Amino acid sequence: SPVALYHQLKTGLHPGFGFTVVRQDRFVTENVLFSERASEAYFLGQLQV
Amino acid sequence: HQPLIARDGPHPVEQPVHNYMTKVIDRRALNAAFSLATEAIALLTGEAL
Repeated sequence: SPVALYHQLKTGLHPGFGFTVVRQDRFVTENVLFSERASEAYFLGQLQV
Repeated sequence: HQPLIARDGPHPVEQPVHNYMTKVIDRRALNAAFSLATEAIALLTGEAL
């Protein structure tokens, strides 16, 4: 039961089977961006509000 | 100053009533209007250029 399996593990006994663990670390990195000379377009407009 | 055709006979005498009659001036509205949109307020002043 889920009740019995609560009651076996805190004591500590292997309950017939096992598990697997899936988790998520996260890493801030400093990347590097090479570019070719003429790639983008990026036009410009007008300024008023 | 109305005329007199002053009469013969003993019918009594004509009498010139050179009266001043008055009048009364009225008052009138004559109203007119015109729209102006939500734009052209910054325009025609010098804001949004």
